[PDB]
Amino acid sequence: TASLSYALCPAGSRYPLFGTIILDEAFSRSSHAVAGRIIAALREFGLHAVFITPNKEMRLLRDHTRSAIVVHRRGQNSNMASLSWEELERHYQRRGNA
Amino acid sequence: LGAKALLDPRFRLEFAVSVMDRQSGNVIESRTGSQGGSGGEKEIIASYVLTASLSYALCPAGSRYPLFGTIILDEAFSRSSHAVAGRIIAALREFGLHAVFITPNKEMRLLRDHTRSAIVVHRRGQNSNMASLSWEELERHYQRRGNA
Amino acid sequence: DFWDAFNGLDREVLIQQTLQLLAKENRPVGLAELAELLPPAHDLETFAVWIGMAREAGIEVIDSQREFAELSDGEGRRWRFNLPTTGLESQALMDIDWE
Amino acid sequence: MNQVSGLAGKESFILTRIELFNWGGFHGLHQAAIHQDGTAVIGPTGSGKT
Amino acid sequence: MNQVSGLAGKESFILTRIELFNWGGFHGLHQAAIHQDGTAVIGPTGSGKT
Ligand SMILES: Nc1ncnc2c1ncn2[C@@H]1O[C@H](COP(=O)(O)OP(=O)(O)O)[C@@H](O)[C@H]1O
Ligand SMILES: Nc1ncnc2c1ncn2[C@@H]1O[C@H](COP(=O)(O)OP(=O)(O)O)[C@@H](O)[C@H]1O
Ligand SMILES: [Mg+2]
Repeated sequence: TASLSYALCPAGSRYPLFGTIILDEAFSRSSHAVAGRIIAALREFGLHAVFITPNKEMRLLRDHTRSAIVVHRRGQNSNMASLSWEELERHYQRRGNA
Repeated sequence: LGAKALLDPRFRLEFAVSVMDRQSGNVIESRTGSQGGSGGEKEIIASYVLTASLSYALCPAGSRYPLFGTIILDEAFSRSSHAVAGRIIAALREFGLHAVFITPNKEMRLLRDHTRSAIVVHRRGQNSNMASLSWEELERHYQRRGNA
Repeated sequence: DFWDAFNGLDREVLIQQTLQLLAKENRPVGLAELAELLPPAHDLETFAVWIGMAREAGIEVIDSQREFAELSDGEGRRWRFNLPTTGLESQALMDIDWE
Repeated sequence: MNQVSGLAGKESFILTRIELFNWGGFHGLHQAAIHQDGTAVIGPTGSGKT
Repeated sequence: MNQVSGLAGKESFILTRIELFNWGGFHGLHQAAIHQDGTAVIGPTGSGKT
């Protein structure tokens, strides 16, 4: 991340012109103690981070991102929808009636 | 390999994992390996096939129970969803092995359902230790004369 | 599974609540006592967290000594937890800076 | 947290949208929204995240 | 699934206890029991479980 942050800064500029950094399998081996430091360093270097997780450490994502893309499989076709954390919380509350 | 494929029984046949439809019996995936796959899906393929091969190796011919039964799984389910790890544990149970899972506090609610003890490990400074825990179910009655 | 994970434990909240309880009681408190006074909805992970804080501050745990507890779920199921013997102290936990 | 988030959108380009069509298992058109402050993509194993 | 463990420990041997001394970061004697019906080892990063 540090190397990329340097690389994407145009000569004579302190902030990278391109800011989006992906992380597939973002935290597959890191407990919260390490993932928090990862997040802090990632944000420190000026990048905006897009994370992917297969339903792991859900609480951590809620604490450092504002929207989530919920993708589900159905046969041979996959659907994608974009929601905010609060809309998803309301959806869960609707399931809270059960 | 030229002479192996003539004098060695193990090289007289070529193996391939396959997926069968439960109802019709038509094969869908003649998986010869794990090239492609999503990961996690890769994990379940690997775990299923390796547990099968382990049961083969550890079992004398004609024995349903391997005389050694324990298996270890480091970073178990590190990239598999709850639904996939559940079926992985189901396959492990069907083969009859006793599973020792390791995880960095991930998928805790899943192990909760399929284990009955835990060994916490913690580090401070240049030292580390462990401690033991266990749990069980009071099946006698959820609530007497209630809904259960 | 999606909503089970979405309903996951919030570690820092438990850190703070345990600190407040230790401030209130201001005495050695066992793990079973913490379970009774702070009934967890994620029992096993909360116990793991509790032993983690205990070891982080240097508060040792007597593994060979056993204490017990009782808990329940939302569906009426009940479980009896076998635990080690240890006692938390507010001062040591506060002296440690948490992450 | 938003105090640090002021950097995003101000200094650098930030990802905000992705549009697919018949790519993988995504039959027909699709689209996903990315918040300037950070997004998390979630779903069951093997569904289309990658 | 869990109750099928009754065959384990009867038809086969299974691990039930481990012991360490001056191994890795584990200074001095240490002990950990393993339950018949399966177990899980849990801790933070670099704890020592591997
Ligand atoms: N090009 C492909 N090669 C192999 N499998 C594919 C391919 N495209 C789609 N698949 C199927 O669609 C999914 C693609 O993998 P994906 O779900 O994106 O990985 P991940 O779960 O790690 O994000 C898988 O479920 C896979 O079965
Ligand atoms: N041979 C080694 N080489 C480098 N570091 C080591 C070695 N042995 C132990 N360590 C240290 O001791 C620990 C060994 O790894 P470990 O704690 O078991 O990983 P994890 O907890 O993620 O399973 C690490 O904290 C590591 O820093
Ligand atoms: Mg993927």
